[PDB]
Amino acid sequence: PEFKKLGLPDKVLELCHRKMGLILVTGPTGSGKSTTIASMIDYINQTKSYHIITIEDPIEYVFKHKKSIVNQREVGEDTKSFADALRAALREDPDVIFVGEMRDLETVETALRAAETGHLVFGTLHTNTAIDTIHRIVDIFPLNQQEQVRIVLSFILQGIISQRLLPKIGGGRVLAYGLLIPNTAIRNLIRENKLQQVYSLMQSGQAETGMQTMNQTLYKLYKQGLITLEDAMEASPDPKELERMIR
Repeated sequence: PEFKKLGLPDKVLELCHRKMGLILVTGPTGSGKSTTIASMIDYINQTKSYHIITIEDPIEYVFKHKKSIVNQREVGEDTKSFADALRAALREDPDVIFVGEMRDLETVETALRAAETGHLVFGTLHTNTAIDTIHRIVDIFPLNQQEQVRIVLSFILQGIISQRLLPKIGGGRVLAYGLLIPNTAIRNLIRENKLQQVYSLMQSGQAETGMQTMNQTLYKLYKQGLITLEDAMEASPDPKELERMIR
């Protein structure tokens, strides 16, 4: 799918012009996150002549050979463990790597190093919120290593998209998303571990301006008659905040 059909705003695609660092796209089962990822990489494919390496449990979409060079590796027939395959792409030196899933410490740690030594890294997680995303990434590490991981993220995190697909009208289903594309202020707060204040700053990014909470995105979809009230409440990672909004 064309990134313009995604229902996501333009600044998410600017992320693909970043030269290194980590981009995360998350959400529950059948959240459409692979479809977002694939639309964003296929943009790259069409626009830049890069070397692109993919690592997917089953590959979920096959990429056309356009401007870029894309190697898509299924953990299993091609290789075996995400970790294994990741460190193998790493030495290969590509411009972009997509790591289908970081279930593991080893995968996650390799992803972080790739992102810091000159590569653009896409990954997916099943977390529901930009905030939970950060906690899953850090918390999987041993206590004594989390300050470390937290501040690496503060410098190398490029963006995280939390998605949900809702029913209704307009085009079919609609994409509901949360979005956190750190700026100097949230970088700092991640550093100090002020994740509560990071959220308050997402509430300020009006109709985007780099940041946008899920609850807001549900609110505007609802306010445009794009989903129903019940659907919105059902999908909110904090119904109390949306209900306060509605009033």
